[PDB]
Amino acid sequence: GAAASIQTTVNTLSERISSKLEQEANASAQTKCDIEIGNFYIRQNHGCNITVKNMCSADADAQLDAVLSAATETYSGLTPEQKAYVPAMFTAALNIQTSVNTVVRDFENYVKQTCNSSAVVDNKLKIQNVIIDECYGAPGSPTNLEFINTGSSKGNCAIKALMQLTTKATTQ
Amino acid sequence: QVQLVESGGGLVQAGGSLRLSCAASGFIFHNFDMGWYRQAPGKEREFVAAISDNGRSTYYADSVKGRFTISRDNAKNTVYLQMNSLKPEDTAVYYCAVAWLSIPDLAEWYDYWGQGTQVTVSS
Repeated sequence: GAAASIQTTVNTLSERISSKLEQEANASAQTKCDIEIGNFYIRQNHGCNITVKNMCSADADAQLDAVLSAATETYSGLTPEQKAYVPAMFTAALNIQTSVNTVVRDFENYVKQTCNSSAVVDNKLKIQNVIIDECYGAPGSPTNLEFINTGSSKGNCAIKALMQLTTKATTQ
Repeated sequence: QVQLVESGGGLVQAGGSLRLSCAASGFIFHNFDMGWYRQAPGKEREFVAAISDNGRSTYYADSVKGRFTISRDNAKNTVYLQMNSLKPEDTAVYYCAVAWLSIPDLAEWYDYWGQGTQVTVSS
């Protein structure tokens, strides 16, 4: 029942992203994507179904603080006995300070500084691939990860930070 | 175990040309979108060029478009930055690294960044 807490958290997370993107950005499954997502590999894929849904818009900053929204949301809606496990997944995924009561602000500072980096915001390769290191699954049950696409390099940046924090929990 | 290595740089008079190379070892390169980036003294890093894994899609920063050309040899596991019409404003440490969305671990991002080769274009 330990796995199911996380898997549910990841499916809750995906829902909140594909929603907060159409509600807090003008995103639609049929909108055009400035940058498409050609391929999604996992280096060590031990039971993680990988899917790429394009939910693209044009306002990247909204795409960004909207995905910020989904994360802070899926965080506090968790048990504080579970929100207690996020600080490690921070250092594990992003080699950054932990904390269970200031972590929403830690992710914010990172993405507001990384996804806002030129090397990130200014790379606009129309076909970009996405690659994660390790991702795991419950013995009978696959972790189902959807790489929602935004189209703008900024947006897809924030998506990937979360995918780190999400694939860094699947370690269990 | 993943090592990128960048070579080809030096001193060339403005309006000159240089071919920059990046040897790749440690991973399946043909799988990897790659980029050239640069960092000058005082300025933060700047995106310059981007190649698709295969090499069919590319992208260039607005201040190098037309004068720069990124490329790859998936047989030799190498990325080239053909640099023409250089300007003293291109003087910098140049880095082939992995495209960000295509970095496996954001906690060890440095492993997908080379150490650099320098280019001093003079008046």
